Amino acid sequence: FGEVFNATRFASVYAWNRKRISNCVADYSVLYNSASFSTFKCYGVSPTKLNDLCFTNVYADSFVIRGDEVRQIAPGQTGKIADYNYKLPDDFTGCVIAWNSNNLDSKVGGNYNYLYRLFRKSNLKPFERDISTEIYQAGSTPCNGVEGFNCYFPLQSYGFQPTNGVGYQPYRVVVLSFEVCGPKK
Amino acid sequence: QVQLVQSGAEVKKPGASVKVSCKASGYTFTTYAMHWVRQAPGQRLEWMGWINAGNGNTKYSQKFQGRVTITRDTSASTAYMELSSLRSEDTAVYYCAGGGGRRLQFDYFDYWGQGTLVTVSSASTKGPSVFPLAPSSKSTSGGTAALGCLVKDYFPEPVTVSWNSGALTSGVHTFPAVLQSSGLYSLSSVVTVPSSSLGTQTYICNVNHKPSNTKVDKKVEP
Amino acid sequence: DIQMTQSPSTLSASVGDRVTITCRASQSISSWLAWYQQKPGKAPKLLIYDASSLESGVPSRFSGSGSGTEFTLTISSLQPDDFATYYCQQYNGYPWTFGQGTKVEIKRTVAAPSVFIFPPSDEQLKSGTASVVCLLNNFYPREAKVQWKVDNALQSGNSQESVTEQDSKDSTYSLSSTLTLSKADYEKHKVYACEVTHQGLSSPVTKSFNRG
Repeated sequence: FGEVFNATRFASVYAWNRKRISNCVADYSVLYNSASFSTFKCYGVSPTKLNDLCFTNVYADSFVIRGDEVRQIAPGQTGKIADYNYKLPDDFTGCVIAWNSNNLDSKVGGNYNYLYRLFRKSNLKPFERDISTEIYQAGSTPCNGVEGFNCYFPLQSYGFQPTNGVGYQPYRVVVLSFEVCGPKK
Repeated sequence: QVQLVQSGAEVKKPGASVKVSCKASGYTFTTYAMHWVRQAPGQRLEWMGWINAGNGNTKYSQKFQGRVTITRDTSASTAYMELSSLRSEDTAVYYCAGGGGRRLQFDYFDYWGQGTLVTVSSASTKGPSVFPLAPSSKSTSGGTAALGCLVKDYFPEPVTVSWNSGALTSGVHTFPAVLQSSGLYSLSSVVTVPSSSLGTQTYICNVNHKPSNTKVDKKVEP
Repeated sequence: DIQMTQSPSTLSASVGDRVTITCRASQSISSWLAWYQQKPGKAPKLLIYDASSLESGVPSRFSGSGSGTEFTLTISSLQPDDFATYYCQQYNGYPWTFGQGTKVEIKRTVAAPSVFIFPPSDEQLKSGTASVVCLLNNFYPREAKVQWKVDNALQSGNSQESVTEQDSKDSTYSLSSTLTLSKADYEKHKVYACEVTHQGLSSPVTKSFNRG
């Protein structure tokens, strides 16, 4: 868990990496008692008894968001994240784990390694990590690689400095959509 | 393999403005990471800034606030920079780097240009002063004595020096140039030979200064 | 700003050995560092980033360590390919500085220099300034102490020191001390000397001459 949880760094919401961590003892009891993650939002399943619960395959969508963009990602509620960056479908059957990671992520002056789609050309699809930062074309002036009028580069610097408040700070989030139990003996 | 190449050596004057430039060789252009750095001769590397080869972002350094600017050309996919209001301390070697390539941005230097030479001076091109360095029989050390060819008051870098046009290769010593208070460059080249064939053979230094096109040879008289 | 000092400034080694390097930060760092190699007359190599990671294309000897403040670089065996300086770089915060510089050399016996002196040539004497050369050849290690004694008096400020940089196979060091002066000085001083103290020498050694 720690490997795909609190690592040296994470990814952005435009290129979130889903890690298949399965075929092992899924100890979520240790995650619950550690309680080092502000949010646990287990939507679809129970997070307290997730250890004993035996699934077939578990994911780990790894990405960082702001403290205001940590609410955006939601099964149903759409926004700059759940409609343009990382979409969470309503069939979510896993747990969204969120915690602030300024220490090993937020670089002073804003994180430049993290960039998020502020204006994705088309609408993002459920569970999609669009990596193409095509300039948004606003009706007229086709922005096919062109910049200027009606042209808005989607990928925008994710302002993440330790001086920033919690609402603009890197929230390391690994969501484990379930589709790997405890003792079972 | 990604490669970075740039312009050549380049000699400016206080108060002027200067433009260095490098072409990139990238398998991808995925918000490429042009990122310049500086190197004062053999002392700390001090950091230049980063332009966003993706679109236009131009983040710069504090110590160079307000006088350095950078851009890039896309279809050439080269990156250029000004460097303005130059001063004597400003003399250094100038490096392109970046090229994150896999990820979108980093803050480390993984694809370096192999370097640009900028010399801020107030003097002009000048031919090299040349004198011999004749030993004496007083210091016959193991039947071997040193002997040299001094160059003084030359500009600019450098002065290729050989001995008898490549005829001698043993014990060759060519010291690096040094500043003088006059703003001029000076070098001392030396080599030691067995004293047995001192007065019986011929040794002439061959100094070569292309910026002044001068070629000077001087027999040493022991 | 982020402070960066590195210890020791220079070190010693021999082929097939381990050499430790420590990068010291004044103020706290979260594994925000890179290790670079610097050959003379060159563009830099990177081989550690992130204080741990080994980037591709490098020999497997190289290995970073440490976190927090003390940072350490490690190589198991010493190839000739390792003979260069090494720099540490932080990227915790803004304007990114570098270290001081940490070179290895090639160890051997404490060889002793050969001392030489060259008086000014005539043509220099009817230039209008006078130059006197004191030379040390094949001494080890670089570290050396050279002085000027003119008319049984020490001289300061007017002397320059230029040291070659260690040979590939000669694996030694050479040095030139130049004393420059104006003609009014030349004939009212009448005897000249350069003195060198060196670790290899049993005693400090003086060399000298007069007007021709």
